[PDB]
Amino acid sequence: AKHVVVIGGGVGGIATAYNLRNLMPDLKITLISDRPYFGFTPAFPHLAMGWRKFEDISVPLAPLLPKFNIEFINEKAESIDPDANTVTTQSGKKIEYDYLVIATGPKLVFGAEGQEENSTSICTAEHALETQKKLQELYANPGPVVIGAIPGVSCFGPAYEFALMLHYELKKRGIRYKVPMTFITSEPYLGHFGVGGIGASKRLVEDLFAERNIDWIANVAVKAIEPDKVIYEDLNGNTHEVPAKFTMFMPSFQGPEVVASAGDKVANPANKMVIVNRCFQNPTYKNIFGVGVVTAIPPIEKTPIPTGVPKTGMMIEQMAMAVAHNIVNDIRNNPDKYAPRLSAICIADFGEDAGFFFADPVIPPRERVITKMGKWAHYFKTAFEKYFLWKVRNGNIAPSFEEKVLEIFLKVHPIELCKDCEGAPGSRC
Amino acid sequence: AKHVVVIGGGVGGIATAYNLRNLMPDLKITLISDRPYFGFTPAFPHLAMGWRKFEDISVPLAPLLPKFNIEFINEKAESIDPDANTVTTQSGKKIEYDYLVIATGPKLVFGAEGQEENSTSICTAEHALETQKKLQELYANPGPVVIGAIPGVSCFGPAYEFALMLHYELKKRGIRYKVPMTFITSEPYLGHFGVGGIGASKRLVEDLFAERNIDWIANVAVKAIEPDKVIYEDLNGNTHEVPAKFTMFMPSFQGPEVVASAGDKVANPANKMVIVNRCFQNPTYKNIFGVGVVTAIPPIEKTPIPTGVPKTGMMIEQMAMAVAHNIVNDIRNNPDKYAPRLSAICIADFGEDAGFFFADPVIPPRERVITKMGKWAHYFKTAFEKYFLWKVRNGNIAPSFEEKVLEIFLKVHPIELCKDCEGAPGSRC
Amino acid sequence: AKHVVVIGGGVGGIATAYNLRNLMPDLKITLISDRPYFGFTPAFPHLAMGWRKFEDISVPLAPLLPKFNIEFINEKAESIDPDANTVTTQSGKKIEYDYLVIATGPKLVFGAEGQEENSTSICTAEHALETQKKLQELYANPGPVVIGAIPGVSCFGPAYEFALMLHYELKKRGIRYKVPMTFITSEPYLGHFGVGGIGASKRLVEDLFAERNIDWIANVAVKAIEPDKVIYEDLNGNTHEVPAKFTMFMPSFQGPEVVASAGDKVANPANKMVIVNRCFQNPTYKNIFGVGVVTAIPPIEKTPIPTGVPKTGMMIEQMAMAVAHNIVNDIRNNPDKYAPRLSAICIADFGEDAGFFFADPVIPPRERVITKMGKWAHYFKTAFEKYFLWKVRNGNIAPSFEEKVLEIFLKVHPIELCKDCEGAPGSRC
Ligand SMILES: Cc1cc2nc3c(=O)[nH]c(=O)nc-3n(C[C@H](O)[C@H](O)[C@H](O)COP(=O)(O)OP(=O)(O)OC[C@H]3O[C@@H](n4cnc5c(N)ncnc54)[C@H](O)[C@@H]3O)c2cc1CS
Ligand SMILES: Cc1cc2nc3c(=O)[nH]c(=O)nc-3n(C[C@H](O)[C@H](O)[C@H](O)COP(=O)(O)OP(=O)(O)OC[C@H]3O[C@@H](n4cnc5c(N)ncnc54)[C@H](O)[C@@H]3O)c2cc1CS
Ligand SMILES: Cc1cc2nc3c(=O)[nH]c(=O)nc-3n(C[C@H](O)[C@H](O)[C@H](O)COP(=O)(O)OP(=O)(O)OC[C@H]3O[C@@H](n4cnc5c(N)ncnc54)[C@H](O)[C@@H]3O)c2cc1CS
Ligand SMILES: CCCCCCCCCCCCO[C@@H]1O[C@H](CO)[C@@H](O[C@H]2O[C@H](CO)[C@@H](O)[C@H](O)[C@H]2O)[C@H](O)[C@H]1O
Ligand SMILES: CCCCCCCCCCCCO[C@@H]1O[C@H](CO)[C@@H](O[C@H]2O[C@H](CO)[C@@H](O)[C@H](O)[C@H]2O)[C@H](O)[C@H]1O
Ligand SMILES: CCCCCCCCCCCCO[C@@H]1O[C@H](CO)[C@@H](O[C@H]2O[C@H](CO)[C@@H](O)[C@H](O)[C@H]2O)[C@H](O)[C@H]1O
Ligand SMILES: CC(C)=CCC/C(C)=C/CC/C(C)=C/Cc1c(C)n(O)c2ccccc2c1=O
Ligand SMILES: CC(C)=CCC/C(C)=C/CC/C(C)=C/Cc1c(C)n(O)c2ccccc2c1=O
Ligand SMILES: CC(C)=CCC/C(C)=C/CC/C(C)=C/Cc1c(C)n(O)c2ccccc2c1=O
Repeated sequence: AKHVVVIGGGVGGIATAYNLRNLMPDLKITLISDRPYFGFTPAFPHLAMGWRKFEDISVPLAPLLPKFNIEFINEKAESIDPDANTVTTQSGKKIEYDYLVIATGPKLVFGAEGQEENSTSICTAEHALETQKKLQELYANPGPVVIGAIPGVSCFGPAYEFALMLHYELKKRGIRYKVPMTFITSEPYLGHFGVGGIGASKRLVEDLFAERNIDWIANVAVKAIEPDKVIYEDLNGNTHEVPAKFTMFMPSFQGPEVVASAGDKVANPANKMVIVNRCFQNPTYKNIFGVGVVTAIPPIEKTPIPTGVPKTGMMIEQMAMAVAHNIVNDIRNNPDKYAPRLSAICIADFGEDAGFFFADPVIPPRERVITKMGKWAHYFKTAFEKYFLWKVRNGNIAPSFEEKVLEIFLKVHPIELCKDCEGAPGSRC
Repeated sequence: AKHVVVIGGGVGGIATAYNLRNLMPDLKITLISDRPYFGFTPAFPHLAMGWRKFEDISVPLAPLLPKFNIEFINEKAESIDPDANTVTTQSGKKIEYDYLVIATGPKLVFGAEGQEENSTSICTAEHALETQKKLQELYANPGPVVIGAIPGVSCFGPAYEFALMLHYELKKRGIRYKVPMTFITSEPYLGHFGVGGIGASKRLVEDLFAERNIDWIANVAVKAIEPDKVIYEDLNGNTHEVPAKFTMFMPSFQGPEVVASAGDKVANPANKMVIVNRCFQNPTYKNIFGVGVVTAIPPIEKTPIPTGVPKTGMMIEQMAMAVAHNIVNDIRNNPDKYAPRLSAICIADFGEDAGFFFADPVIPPRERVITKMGKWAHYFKTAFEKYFLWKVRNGNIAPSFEEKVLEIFLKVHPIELCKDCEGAPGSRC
Repeated sequence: AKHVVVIGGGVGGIATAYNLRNLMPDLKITLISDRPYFGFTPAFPHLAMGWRKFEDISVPLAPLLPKFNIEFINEKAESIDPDANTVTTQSGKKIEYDYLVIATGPKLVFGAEGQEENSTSICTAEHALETQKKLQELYANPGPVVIGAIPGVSCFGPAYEFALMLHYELKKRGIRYKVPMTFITSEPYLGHFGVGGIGASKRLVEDLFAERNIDWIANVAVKAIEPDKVIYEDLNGNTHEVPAKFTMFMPSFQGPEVVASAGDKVANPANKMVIVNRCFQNPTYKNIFGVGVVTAIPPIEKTPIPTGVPKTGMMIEQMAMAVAHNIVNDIRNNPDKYAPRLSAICIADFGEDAGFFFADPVIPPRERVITKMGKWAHYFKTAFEKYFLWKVRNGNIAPSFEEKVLEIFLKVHPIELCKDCEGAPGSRC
C-alpha cells in the first residue's frame, strides 16, 4: 500500500483524499491540517452577516476521517524535504510520503497600510466572526461603508457578495438611506473577477449597483485604510480619500512557508505558491501535486492594477479529480495522465436573490458562458451548501451522478486525458 | 387668530396655504402672487407642444381662494423686513406677518450668452406659448434642432420630456428625417438628473435616445446660443459648435430680489435662495419657512460642470406638508417638528408612452428606486394632471386617502418627526 | 428607340436594367459586365464558411438576359467618353448610349502591408473560395484568429457576420477553446458600421461579443498583416501587435479606372467613385447615372480613423428604382425627379441565429430603427436569398407586391418625389 500525505483539510485536500480513497481502498492516506475542522468557505460571507452559526458550516475532522480509513493529524505542516520525501510538522513529527498533495489554500496578505488593524475580512471563519461584531456597530451608528479589493487580489466574488448582502441587510433594517456605500476595486472595470469578465458580467454588475445605489471606483490601488477613511491611488499617481466608518477588503493571497521551504523548484519565488504543470503535478519532483488556491496559476490578463486568477470551488473539485487519478495511475503503472478542465459555476448571493456565472473554461478562450440572475440562484446556493457538507460528511466529494448531472445540464467534462503535461496550468494540452 | 403670509401662488404656495387652512380653520392666511392664476407647471411642455389650452391647465385664484378663507393679493412681493415682521408689495402696501412662507419658485437666469434672445424656454406659460410659435416655423421648414441644459441647471426632466415629445411630433408628421436632434447637457452623463441618476436611468436614457436617433453631448458647458448655432465647451477648454434652426434650453435658477432684500441671514449669498434647515425653517428667523424651488438645497454632487438638485412636485408637496405642521405646532406650542421625506415620483411624458421614475429619497443614499417605462405611465400623467387641478379647485392638496394610497403602493411616508432641525435640508435628521 | 447602357452585372446593374425593362418594354438596354454571372453577394460569407456551393448563389447571365430583351456583352468596360456618349471595351468595341448607368461596384484596395498575400477576404466569390481553403488549414491547426476592417473601410457588416459565423463553427467542431478570437476595427466603436450606429447597436454587438468571447480593439488603424501577426496603430501613433494563425480583413473601396477615364466631373478626385446628386445623376453630364457601391456618398461623420458609408442591397435597389424613373421621365418629358429613400434592412447572420437591423433612412437623421435578434432572422436571410435569386432569374427586381409588403410592415416608401436634385446624394430635398 503506497502512502499519500495530503497537507490541508479544505475543499482541495478533502476532495483529493476522498478521491484517492474511493479509487483505491488499499491505500494509506494521511491528512495534515492546522484546523480541526473542514470549513465551508462559500458560507463565510453569510456567517459574517450573522446568518449562519459556525457549527452549521463546519465538520470536525478527527472523529470523521478514520471512518474513511484516513489518518488525521491535527497540526501545522512546518516544512517539506522533497529530496528525502518527508513532511515535518510543527511539533517535530516527521512523516514519510510516496506522493504529496499540497492544499494549504490561501495565505492572507493585508497589503494596504492599516488594513489588518482598521478593516475587516471574511476569508476565514475567524475573521468573518470579528466582522460580525463590527457590523453590529455600523447598524447602531450608521456611517459610510467602503468595500472592495486591494491590488494583487485574485478572489473578487466574495466582496461583491458582501456589498450586496450588506445592502439587503441594511434595507431590511430600514436604515440603508443613512448609509452611503462605495465599492473600490483593483479590477479595470466591475465584473472583471480577475478573469477578464464572464460574458456580459461588466454590464450585469454595473446595473446591479446602479439599481441598488452602490457607488464604485474601479481601476485604482487602495493604499491605506484609516479608522475614518480609505486612501487610494489612480494610474496618474494622485491619491484620493473617501470617508469610511466600516470597511471590508479582500486581502491578496500568497503561498505558505511550508511550500517555500521545499526550494524554488516547488515554491514559485514570486508568490510562494506551488509550481505545477497542466496536470497539477510539479515539473521537478513528479510525486508532488498541488491542488487548490495554493497552486501557482499565471493571470489571464496583465491589468493596469495587478490582479490574479480566482481558483473557485468547481475548479478545485476538478483539480482534485485529476491529481487523484494521476497518483493512482502512477501507482498502477498506467501512463495515462489527466488535466482538469478548470471550468466554474459561480453563484453570488445578493441576499434575497443571486447571480449565476458559468464559464467553460475560466481561462480564455471559452467554449461558452452563462450569466443569469434570479431568486432561484439564491436557493440553489443554500441547497448546494447543504449538499457539499453532506459530501464531506459521507466520504465522497465526487459522486458519479454529479458528473452526469453536470453533463446533461452544461455539457461539462471535469477532466481530460492529457497528451503532454509540460506547460502552464490552464494551458491547452 | 394668528397671521401667516404665503408668498407665491404656485405648487408650494397653494399647498402650504391649503394645508394650513385645513389644520387650522380659524387661522388667517394671506397669499400674495404676481399672477392671477395658478400655473400647473407639469403640463407646460405640452403647452409648448400645443396639446393643451392654457385655460385647461390653469386656475384663476381671485374667485377661488376666498372660498377657503384665504386672502389673495394679486401683486408682486417686493421686499421682506424680517426683523420688523413685514412684507412690502409692488404698489408699496405693507402687510404684517406672524409667520412667513416663501414659495416664489425660481427666478430664471438665461446664463448662456444669446440664450434669452435666440432660444426658447418652457418654464413659464408665457415662454411656453412663445415656443409654440417657434415650433410652427420649424415644422414649416425643418432644420437642425438642439435642446438641453446650460451650466447651473437643476431641472433637467422637462428638457428630456420636450426632446422626446418633439421627437414623437416630428415623427407623426413624417418630417423627422429632415430634422436632426442633438441633446447637449451639463449633466456628467445622460439621466444624471442632478441627483446622480435614478437606478440605472443612465443606461435607460442612453438607450431611449439611441433608439430614437437623438444625438447627445454630456459633461459640457453651453456657452453661446446664436441664431444659426450653439457653441459649447468641454472639460479641456475646447470650443465646439453645432448647427441649430431651433433651440430650447433650460435656464438656471436663482433666488429672487424679494428674498435678497431680507438680510444675508435669510438669503443664501451664493444664489439668493432661502436659507432653510431640515424642517425647512430659517435658522435665524424662526417664523420664516421656504417651500419649493426657492429653497437653498446643497447639490447632491459637485459635478465637473455645475449642476443643482431638482425640487419636484412631490418633494414640494412634502415640504409644504412639513411646514404646515411646523407652523401649527409652533402656534399650539407643540415641540414636535417635521422633516419632509423628500422622495420623488416623477413621470416623464414621451408623447404616447412615458418613463416612470421613483426615488426614495431623491437625495442619496436611497432606500429604493423604481425606473419603469410604458404607455400606462403616459395615461397616468394625463390623469394625475386632472386630479391635481381638481385638488387646487377644491381646497385640499393633501386629502387623507392620497397618503394611504402612496403608503400602500410605495411604502412611503411624506413627513418624519425631526429630532433636531439644525443641518442642511435633505440631510438625515 | 433610346439606348440605355448599364455597366455592371451585379445588384445595382441588374436592378436598374430590369426596372427599365418593366417601365418601358420598347427601350433598348445593353448590359456590359466582365463576369459572366450575377453573384449573390450577401451569401459570400456563407460560401467562405463552406455552407454554399457557388452554383446555388449565382446566375449565368448569357442565357438569361436575352429572355428580357437585354443585350449582354461579357467584357470589361474600359473607358467612358462622356463628350461622345460612348463606352469602349477591353477588345476595343465602342458602344454608344443615350443614357449611361455606372454600377461596377467596389474596386478592392488592400491598404495594409501584407494584406493581399497574407490575409484573406470574402468580397468576391474567388476570394471566398480561397478563404474556405485557409479555413481548412485552421480547423486542423488551431491558433489565434483575428478579423476586422482596415482604415477607410465602408462594409463592416460582412466582417461581423464572418467573425460570428466562424465562432459558431469552432464551437461545432469543439475547438473553440483552442482558438482565441480578436475583432479589430477602424470604427470608433463596435456596431458603428460607418453609420454612427443603428439604434442601440453598440450596446448590442458589444454584448454579443462578450457572451461569445470575441475580444476586440476599436478605433485603431491596421497597418500590417504578417504571416504570424497583425500590427495596428492607435491614436497616439503608438504601434501594437497581436498573434495570428488566421486573419480576414475587409479591404477599403475605390472607384474603377473605367470611371476615372471620364472627367473629374464624373470621377471624384479623392476616391475615383462616381459623382452624383440627390437623384443619383451626375450634375454635369445629366444623362449619366450611378447606381450602387461605385457611387460617391460622403461619410456620415468624420471618424478618428477614416470610415465610409455602406451601400447595402436595399439602398442600392432603391437607387435603381430612382435612376430608372429618372431615365424614363427624361425620355417621356416629365420634369419630375425621384430620390431613393435609402433605407436599409440588413440581416447579420451568425450561423444558427441572426441580427435584424432596420434603419430608415440609413443616413441620419432617422425616422425609425429596429434592432432585433433571433433564430427567425436567420431563416429570413436564407429565405431572402432564395427569393432574390428568383427575382434575378425571373426578370423583375421590384414586384409590385414587394413594395406593398414593405409599406405595411415597415412603413417604407422606396423613392420620394424630389423638388431639387442639386446637392449631395443622401441629403434631403
Ligand atoms: C470568503 C470566500 C468565499 C468564497 N466563496 C466561494 C464560492 O461562493 N464559490 C466558490 O466556488 N468558491 C468560493 N471561494 C473560493 C474557494 O472555493 C475557497 O477559497 C476554497 O475554500 C479554497 O480551497 P483550498 O482547498 O484551496 O483551501 P481551503 O481554504 O479550503 O483550506 C485549505 C486547508 O489547509 C489548511 N492549512 C493552511 N495552512 C496550512 C499549513 N501550513 N499546514 C497544514 N494545513 C494548512 C487550512 O486549515 C485549510 O483547512 C471563496 C473563497 C473565500 C475566501 S476569501
Ligand atoms: C416646464 C416645467 C415642467 C415641470 N414638470 C414637472 C413634472 O412633470 N413633475 C414634477 O414633479 N415637477 C415638474 N416641474 C418642477 C416643479 O413641479 C415646478 O417647478 C413647480 O412649479 C415648482 O413649485 P414652486 O411653488 O416652487 O414654484 P411655482 O413656479 O409653482 O410657483 C411660484 C409662484 O410664485 C410667484 N412669484 C414669483 N415671484 C414672486 C414675487 N416676487 N411676489 C409674489 N409672487 C411671486 C409666481 O408667479 C408663482 O405663482 C416642472 C417645472 C417646469 C419649469 S421650469
Ligand atoms: C462580402 C460582402 C457581403 C455583403 N453582404 C451584404 C448583405 O448581407 N446585405 C446587404 O444589404 N449588403 C451586403 N453587401 C453589400 C452590397 O449589397 C454588395 O456589395 C452588392 O453586391 C453591391 O452591388 P453593386 O451592384 O454596387 O456591385 P456588385 O458587387 O454587384 O458588382 C457589380 C458588377 O460590376 C462588374 N464590374 C466591375 N468592374 C467592371 C468593369 N470595368 N466593367 C464592367 N463590369 C465591371 C462586377 O464584375 C460585377 O458584376 C455585402 C458586400 C460584400 C462585399 S465586400
Ligand atoms: C437530482 C439532480 C438534479 C439537480 C438539479 C439540477 C439543476 C436544474 C437547473 C434548473 C435550470 C435553472 O435555470 C433557470 O433559468 C431561468 C432563466 O433563464 C429561470 O427562469 C426565470 O425566467 C425569467 C427571467 O429570465 C423570469 O421571469 C422567471 O420568473 C424565472 O423563473 C429559472 O428560474 C431557472 O431555474
Ligand atoms: C383609489 C385607487 C386609485 C389610485 C391609483 C393606484 C395605483 C394603481 C397601480 C398602477 C399599476 C402599476 O402599473 C403597472 O406597472 C407594471 C410594472 O411592472 C407594468 O408591467 C409591465 O407593463 C408592460 C407589459 O404589460 C411593459 O411595458 C413593462 O415592461 C412591464 O413592467 C404594468 O403595465 C403597469 O400597469
Ligand atoms: C406574403 C409575403 C409577406 C411575408 C412577410 C411577413 C413578415 C412578418 C414578420 C413581421 C413581424 C416583425 O418581426 C418580428 O419581430 C418580433 C420581435 O418581437 C419577433 O418576436 C419574437 O421573436 C421570437 C419568436 O417569434 C422570440 O424569440 C422573441 O422573444 C419575440 O420578440 C418575431 O419573431 C418577428 O417576426
Ligand atoms: C440555468 C441552467 C441552464 C442550469 C443550472 C442547473 C445546474 C448548473 C445544475 C448543476 C448542479 C450542480 C451539482 C452544480 C455544481 C456546483 C459546484 C461543483 N461548485 O463548486 C459550486 C460552488 C459554488 C456555488 C455553486 C456550485 C455548484 O453549483
Ligand atoms: C409599478 C409599481 C410597483 C407601482 C406604481 C403605482 C403607484 C406609483 C401608485 C401611486 C399613485 C399616486 C397617488 C401618485 C401620487 C403622485 C404625486 C404625489 N406627485 O407629486 C406626482 C408628480 C408628478 C407626476 C406624478 C405624480 C404622482 O403620481
Ligand atoms: C420585425 C418586423 C417589425 C418586421 C419584419 C420585416 C418584414 C416582414 C419585411 C418584409 C419582407 C421583405 C420582402 C423584405 C425585403 C428585403 C429587401 C428589400 N432587402 O433589400 C433585403 C436585403 C438584405 C436582407 C434582407 C432583405 C429583405 O428582407
